[PDB]
Amino acid sequence: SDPSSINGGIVVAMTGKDCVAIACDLRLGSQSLGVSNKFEKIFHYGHVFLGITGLATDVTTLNEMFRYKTNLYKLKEERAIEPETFTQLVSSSLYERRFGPYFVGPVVAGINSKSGKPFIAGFDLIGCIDEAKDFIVSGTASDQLFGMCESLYEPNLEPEDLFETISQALLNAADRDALSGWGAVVYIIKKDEVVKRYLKMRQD
Amino acid sequence: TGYDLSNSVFSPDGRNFQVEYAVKAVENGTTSIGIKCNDGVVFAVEKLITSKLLVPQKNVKIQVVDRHIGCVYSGLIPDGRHLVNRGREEAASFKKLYKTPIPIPAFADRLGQYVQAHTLYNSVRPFGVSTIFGGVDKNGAHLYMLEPSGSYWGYKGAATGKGRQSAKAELEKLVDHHPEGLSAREAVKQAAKIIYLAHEDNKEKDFELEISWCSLSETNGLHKFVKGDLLQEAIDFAQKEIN
Amino acid sequence: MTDRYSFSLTTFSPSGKLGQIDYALTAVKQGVTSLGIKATNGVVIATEKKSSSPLAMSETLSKVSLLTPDIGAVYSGMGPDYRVLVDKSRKVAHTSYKRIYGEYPPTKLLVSEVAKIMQEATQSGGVRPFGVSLLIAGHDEFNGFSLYQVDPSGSYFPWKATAIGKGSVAAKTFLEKRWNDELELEDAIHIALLTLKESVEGEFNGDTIELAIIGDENPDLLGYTGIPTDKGPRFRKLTSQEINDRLEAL
Amino acid sequence: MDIILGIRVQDSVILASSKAVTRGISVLKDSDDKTRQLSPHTLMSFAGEAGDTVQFAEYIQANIQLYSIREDYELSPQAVSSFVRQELAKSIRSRRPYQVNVLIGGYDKKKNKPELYQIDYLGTKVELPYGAHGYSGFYTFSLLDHHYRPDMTTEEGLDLLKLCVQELEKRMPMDFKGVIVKIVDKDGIRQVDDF
Amino acid sequence: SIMAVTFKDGVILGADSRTTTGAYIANRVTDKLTRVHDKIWCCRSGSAADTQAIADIVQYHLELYTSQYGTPSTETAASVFKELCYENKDNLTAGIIVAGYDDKNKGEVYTIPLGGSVHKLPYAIAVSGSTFIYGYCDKNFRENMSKEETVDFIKHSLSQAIKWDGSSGGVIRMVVLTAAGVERLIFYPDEYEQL
Amino acid sequence: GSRRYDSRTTIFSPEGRLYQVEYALESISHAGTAIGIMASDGIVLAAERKVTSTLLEQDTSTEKLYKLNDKIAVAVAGLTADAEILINTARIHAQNYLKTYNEDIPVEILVRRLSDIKQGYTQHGGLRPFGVSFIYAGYDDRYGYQLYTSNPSGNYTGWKAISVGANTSAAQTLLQMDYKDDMKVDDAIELALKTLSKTTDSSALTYDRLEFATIRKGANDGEVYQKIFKPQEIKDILVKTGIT
Amino acid sequence: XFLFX
Amino acid sequence: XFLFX
Amino acid sequence: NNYDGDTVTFSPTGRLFQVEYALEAIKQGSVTVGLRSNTHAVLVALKRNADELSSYQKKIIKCDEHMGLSLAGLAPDARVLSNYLRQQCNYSSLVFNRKLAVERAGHLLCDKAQKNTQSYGGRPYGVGLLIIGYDKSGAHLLEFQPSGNVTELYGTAIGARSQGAKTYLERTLDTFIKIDGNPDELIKAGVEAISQSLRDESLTVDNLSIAIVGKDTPFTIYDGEAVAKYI
Amino acid sequence: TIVGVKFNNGVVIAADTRSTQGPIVADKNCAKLHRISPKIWCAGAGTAADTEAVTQLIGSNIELHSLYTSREPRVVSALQMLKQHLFKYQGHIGAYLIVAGVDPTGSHLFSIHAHGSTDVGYYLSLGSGSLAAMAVLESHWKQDLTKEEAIKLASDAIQAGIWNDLGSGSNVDVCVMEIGKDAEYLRNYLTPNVREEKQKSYKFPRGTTAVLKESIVNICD
Amino acid sequence: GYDRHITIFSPEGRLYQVEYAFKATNQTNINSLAVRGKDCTVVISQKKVPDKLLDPTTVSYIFCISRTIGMVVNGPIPDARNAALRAKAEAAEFRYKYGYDMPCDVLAKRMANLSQIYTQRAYMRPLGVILTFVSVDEELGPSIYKTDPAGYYVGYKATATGPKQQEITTNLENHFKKSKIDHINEESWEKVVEFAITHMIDALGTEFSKNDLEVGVATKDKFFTLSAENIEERLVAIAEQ
Ligand SMILES: [Cl-]
Ligand SMILES: [Cl-]
Ligand SMILES: [Cl-]
Ligand SMILES: [Mg+2]
Ligand SMILES: [Mg+2]
Repeated sequence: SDPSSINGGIVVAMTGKDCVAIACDLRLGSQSLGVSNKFEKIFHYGHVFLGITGLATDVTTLNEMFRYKTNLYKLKEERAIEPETFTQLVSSSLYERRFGPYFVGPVVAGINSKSGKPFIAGFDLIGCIDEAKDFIVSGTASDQLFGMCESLYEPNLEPEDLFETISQALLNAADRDALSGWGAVVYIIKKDEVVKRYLKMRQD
Repeated sequence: TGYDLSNSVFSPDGRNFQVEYAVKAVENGTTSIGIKCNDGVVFAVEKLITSKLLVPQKNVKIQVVDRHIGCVYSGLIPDGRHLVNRGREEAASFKKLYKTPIPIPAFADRLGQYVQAHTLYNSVRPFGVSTIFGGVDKNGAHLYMLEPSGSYWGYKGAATGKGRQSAKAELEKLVDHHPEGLSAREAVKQAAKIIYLAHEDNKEKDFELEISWCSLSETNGLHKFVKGDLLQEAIDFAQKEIN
Repeated sequence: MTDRYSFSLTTFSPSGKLGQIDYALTAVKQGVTSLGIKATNGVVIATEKKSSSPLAMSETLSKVSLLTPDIGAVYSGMGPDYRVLVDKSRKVAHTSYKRIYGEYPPTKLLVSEVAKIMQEATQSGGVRPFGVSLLIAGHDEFNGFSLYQVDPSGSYFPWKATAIGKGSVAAKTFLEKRWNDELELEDAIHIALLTLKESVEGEFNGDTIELAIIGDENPDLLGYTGIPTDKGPRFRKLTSQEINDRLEAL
Repeated sequence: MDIILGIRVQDSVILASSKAVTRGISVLKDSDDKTRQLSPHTLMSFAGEAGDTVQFAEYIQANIQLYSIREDYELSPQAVSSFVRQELAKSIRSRRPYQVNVLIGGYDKKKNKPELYQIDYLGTKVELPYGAHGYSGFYTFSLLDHHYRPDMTTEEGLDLLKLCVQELEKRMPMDFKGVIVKIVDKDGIRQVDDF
Repeated sequence: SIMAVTFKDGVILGADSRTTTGAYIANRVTDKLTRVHDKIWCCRSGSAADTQAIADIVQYHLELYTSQYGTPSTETAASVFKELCYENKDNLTAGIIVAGYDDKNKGEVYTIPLGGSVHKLPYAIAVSGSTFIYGYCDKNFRENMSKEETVDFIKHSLSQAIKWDGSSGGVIRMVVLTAAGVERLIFYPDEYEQL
Repeated sequence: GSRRYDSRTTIFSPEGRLYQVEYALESISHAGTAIGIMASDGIVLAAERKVTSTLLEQDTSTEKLYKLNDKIAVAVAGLTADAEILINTARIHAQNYLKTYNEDIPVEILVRRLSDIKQGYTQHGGLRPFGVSFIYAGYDDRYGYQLYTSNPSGNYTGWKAISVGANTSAAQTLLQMDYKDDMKVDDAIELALKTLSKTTDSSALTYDRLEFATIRKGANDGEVYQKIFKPQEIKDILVKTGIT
Repeated sequence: XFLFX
Repeated sequence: XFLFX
Repeated sequence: NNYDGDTVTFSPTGRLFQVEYALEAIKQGSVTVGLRSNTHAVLVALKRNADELSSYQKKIIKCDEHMGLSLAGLAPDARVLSNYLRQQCNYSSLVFNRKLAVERAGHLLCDKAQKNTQSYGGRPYGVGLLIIGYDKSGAHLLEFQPSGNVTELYGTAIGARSQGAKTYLERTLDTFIKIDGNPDELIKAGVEAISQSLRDESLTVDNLSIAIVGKDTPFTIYDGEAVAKYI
Repeated sequence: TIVGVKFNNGVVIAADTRSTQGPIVADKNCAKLHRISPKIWCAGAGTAADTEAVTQLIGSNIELHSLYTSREPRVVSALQMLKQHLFKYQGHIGAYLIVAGVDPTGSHLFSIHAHGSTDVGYYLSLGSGSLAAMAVLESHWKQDLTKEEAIKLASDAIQAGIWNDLGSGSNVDVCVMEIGKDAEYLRNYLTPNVREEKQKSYKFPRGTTAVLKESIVNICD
Repeated sequence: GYDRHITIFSPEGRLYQVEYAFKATNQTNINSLAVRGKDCTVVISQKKVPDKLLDPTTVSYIFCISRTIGMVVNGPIPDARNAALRAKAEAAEFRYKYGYDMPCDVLAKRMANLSQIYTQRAYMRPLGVILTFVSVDEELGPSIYKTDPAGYYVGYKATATGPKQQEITTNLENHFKKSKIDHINEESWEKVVEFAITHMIDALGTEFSKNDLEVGVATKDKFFTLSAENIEERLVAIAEQ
């Protein structure tokens, strides 16, 4: 009866040279029982990418909510929302439910379309912002991911190299967590192109 | 025009005609007076005996607020009762929070603000009463008179109703002839006389006199009605003065 | 007791006119002249300070108001109606934007919110329309410099340059002749002072004229250092002295 | 309210739902139909807390039937599942939440594709080739992981379900008094009369 | 440890300066003597948060009272304190001593203990987290005492409390309320310890 | 009391008309003309700006044509301020539907709800109705390309080609004359402009006095693009059709 | 915890 | 979890 | 004229016309008499019928064991005010184990009527009431008017041609006031009083309505064959 | 670890830069110094979301108050507004703040606890490192400190927290608010915990990770 | 013409109910004057007690809003007291919420915003009063801010209100043209009161006894009204010069 560790799953985000990467596992479970191996935890609103771990009903609900809010943003502002602004919106929306919170660990990734600056951010369930140059981690194997990232990561990696680093960070973390795995997706995000790769990993 | 059809509407003069119309109802009412004395206040009122069938002494018009404030009014009697009911709520809520019984100036503004509120909206009618009230507090004796506009001042003597101009004239003489002050027992006798003199402007029906008083010495700072020997002594004094 | 007026005081006449909006615009017409000019590198808004009495201190009454660090507003019409609209405008910039996105709203969207408040006074129960027209000058990263007019109806239009109030018809003609798309900010201030001299009858100096600009960021007005991204407010109110300096070379 | 299974084959969706209703140490009924037709090409099976199940099912049925009349149009299975999920997602932070788990089997007439949706009481929605709720999954998921082929026919799908029901009858402690099986295809909803 | 004593010229309020979280002294120079009106002051014991919130509201009520009805009595101040303490007794843990000077009534002391009751006393002492002592050296206190005698009486009493207790400590603060005005006194440990 | 100052905005005339609705329609008839034309392969929205000034910023202006979602736009005729209240409501209703069903709102459902809000203001509340007529141009996977209009009464109807605002009588006769069912978007563009050019109260129809938008399937393979025309793009299409 | 003579 | 000097 | 649209508007002479029109409803109402001694208080009412096929409108309502009233004017308004009195009598019993004083009953009716003469939207009550009771200070008779004016009296009458019965009671005052410990004789004086307000029609068995309360007499209403004695 | 130190012509506040989830360091360089107003700054300890949210809300209301009154905001206004808000929520909003600033009245230093109690001091410390910080403040604080002395004392008090408290670490942030001057915010004033060079580079040979599928994501309209 | 009965626009863009509220201002036939010293702000008002039965101590149009702010009203006493009670409530609430004494100009703005609402909302009538707020502000120093039924407010070097306002205004205007400064260059408040009274006498052309005047004085950290004896001492000083 701990909302954050019923369904399980992980998200990790990393910055490189003129690029960002965000990755997630594909597992949705009911405690010990694996239910779905196609549960993607990464969504995008224009060029801003949002990963969400935690209670799956809240992951789905918050995706539907931020699509709603970013759609209205674009209609009124007449432009796509930027990562920095979207981060503040996630923070606002979570702290609005301060005493009845969404049981989620969201991660923002994207490149500012004006400045071209790579941006990543993480949040707790009540919307405290963790802004980081290097990497952000979330989910049931966050400890495992912190270990992998802190040793594997180096600054200013090229897209092709950054892909290998974040992939190895996720795969080896997920393999040491019972409630994570069952497939993985990696988004490599450059200024004006985004590649999405599905990783081959052990299905146990 | 039509500026007089709705309450809270300013005329081009800058007047609220509906409030001035309420005053006409007050001028139509029976005479009521207040006399401030050395250590307290005296209230008196004219009760018109419409019929033999009225029970003497058992249609009391003067009302008490808390234990230390007397209230008398001329005009629409029910409007006076409504205002006193509000006065009792205000006096209760003051005593509840601040412990001390409500000072008279404090109480005066509570009625003042409430009456004034009934001149701010067209959804309400102004009060059809002038209210003479007062009593004894920590700072001594206070007498006030409050009008349909919400206007009130402190008074040495106050009068309102059909015989106000007669009563005012007789009150002005007392102020001039007693600059060092009037005693409580004297003010009761004078109150009786002034009501009898003011009854000349309402002499078709005969009347019944009613007096009350608050005095630091005579009533121990509380509001009491003048009854029995002291009432009959005041009536006799008034009967002797008209003849 | 209670507000029994839950019905519209502004209704359509048989001709299709909304009387109270038309009458509100008449009140704006009686109002003192105010204008706005948009340059390539800034925006200027200006108005006369019609002083009720010479004993009055015209500094205390501010006809040109900061709404956000990068947005300013001036008016023609009923001053009190303007003062409460500025209060509501500053609050709505926070409640409906800054407390959500962590940044100040762009000019067009704050204008949109002010317009909404003025439209509600046109349809809601037991209220008359606002008897003011606003000129709102502002800057934002993605739209750059912009100038908007807002009317009692709640309608708003973007302007290269315009004027509202007493001598607006004549003032607008003067601006049409002088305005081009290559104007620098100093040139627009010069034209604003020329335009306003026509509509002002009495004394014309830095004490009877109120003028503000949306221009470059002002680090000196920020009040703190240490955050490179925070470069300070683009809204600056010109001083009595700064205006008099530009009236000599006129 | 124990066993609800679902298999999506090539051209149809098959729902199997246990017939027993038990309260205490007594089986009150052995013929209970734990399913409501939401629209002509969309069926919902349900299991959970007594009363809540039927109350929730009938409420959803009424709302979809209302949409059908208003728009003279059949809502897609994806749309019906999204509506149902949102109702459960409201429920979980209510004063008293609906403790109901549902499978939604539908045929999308626009895509000409069968669709099976699994939604738990929290509003956790997932699209699957086959699914289950409760302890049934613990036996049936591994079995279906082995014998399920995506291009299977309705007859193959029914034989695969028989294997699931036979495994449940052998290893499950409680007697669920068999299953009512319903097929959802392009021609609508029909019940397999003998299983 | 807080106390208020009525003497010939007025009334003296005294207290310690120690605020505790568990065994940690959060503030060793706390000002426990609080102004609610020019010559109406209170001693605060119990929750620091609760006593501050109450004192701030009482100050607002007396400021508003003064605007409308002029200077309020010490009894009036005590009544406002009691009303807040009594009506919110369930959610509050505040023990307050109210001391005030009137030219009519001279020095008055009212105690509002944890109950939310009001008691008018010649002097009041609360120690060990709002525990009011009856008796407390009744032979040591006389009526119409001198200012120096009162200061000496409170200084000794608080010194003994600080000596036995660990909740109380730091400097001894006193406020003297008289017709003359308001005087603030401070006694450092080296003076009061050798008593 | 307050009864004296109540206009009673929601009552019937002896003839059984709604005074405030009739007077609101009179208001709208003085507003700049808006034309919608529905073709087999898209929809055209054309609108005339109300007597433009030379110093009005044309390029960063929105008076007539508003976006509701990616698949639905409206042309406004009446009080702009009133329209914006209703437009924000419609934009929210669309996102509420998308949130609930994970499908773009069908055009008619959005139109019906916006029309039902207008209706409410004529039957209860004692407020003035919205002085606005809309032309809804939209696409959904059920009925394809659709044109609707709503007016202050809350009544809405479907159209192949329609005008609202000023000179609708004249505009509707010209559209009824030249419109045919197998028409292309490029043909519908030419019809819209030619119609405004003849009905306009201005001396000559110019780019600066026009707002223009198309809903096409011009994007790659089974997807709808909303093109809100820029000033320079209106200038070009106005020369190409040979009006200037 | 909270602060509290 | 929450972030907490 | 212009100042009678509602109860929130004074006339230029300071009159409330809506209240005066409410007072007019009472004059149209059927006559009812009230009188009392020191021991007993009596209500006599002339009930009115629609026609010979109809029943006679009941005029007298019991409020408690020691208090009740007779009505003249809008009967539904009498029902509202009598229901309010029942609740105030009942509140006094339940909370204070105390029979409500007839004087306090008057004060409560006055204050309820007043609120309906100062607020927009509402209307004044269109009924007059005669309240009789026996409390701790003996027998009582009250006259209520929807202006809010309540008056304590030895005797009175309200309704059409009430002036006749009111004149008789004014003459008889000294006689009927001393009818102590004799119910029948006090009723006889009430019946002879209401007889002074009759024109053409006389008192019949199903026409007359009498009520009495006193020292050792609960508030009881006599109708039909029970009032045959007093014809 | 957050501290406030009063000096001759102003007040200085300092803080560490460590954010934690249980025993894990979530952020090695987070900013605990908040601008309520240009010359009123806040140091926050406790629930990270609560301190940020409560600082931004009061900061917003103070900005609106400043515009309405046409005056530079006062620290007592920020203090009063914060304590009343925190009291209302009975400690459920876990924000422990050190509020310092310069205004027309002068220079002020306050602390607020989550339950809504406030204190006044010349030197204050809050958070898990408060006892380590207070030990230094009690040892080295004197009356009539200079600005240079006050910065050194504040940074030394934070250092005590960084080294001796497991809850505190990384760098030191200082904000100096002097009367008649712009508040100067010294982000990463000290950086005494720089990660040493890694022994090895864990850069992988390209193609090391097994890939099932590739696709181009469309982020354009 | 119901556009003259409630606060809606007339065809010529006017609010008649606001204009008529201004005329109610002079119903009392009382003239007020406010001036600033170096350290103080002085406000003087005519005191007329026509009835002999009145207690003259209770007849006042000067109110102590806060302990630093004073407010003189030109208009009927019911509306005056309505404004006074509200200003007292607003000043107290401000101190509680924001932890410092409400400034004179901020209270003025707040009361002006309340006045503005009455001109826009139909169910509320405007108050027929002009409120003159005086204090020695801790930021701005000696301050005069005046509110009217239109919701207008502004600061003043000096000001006058009432029937013969224009005569007092031009008298003060002419003095400040001569002195070439924004205040009365005088150390003691006693001499600033003597100036205020002297210039009112010269403007109105009437002499004053101790009971014909009412005086309010704002110093740093208190506003107080003078007694009849305090005024009498002040009138003697003027006469002996
Ligand atoms: Cl404390
Ligand atoms: Cl006062
Ligand atoms: Cl305000
Ligand atoms: Mg694993
Ligand atoms: Mg009004």
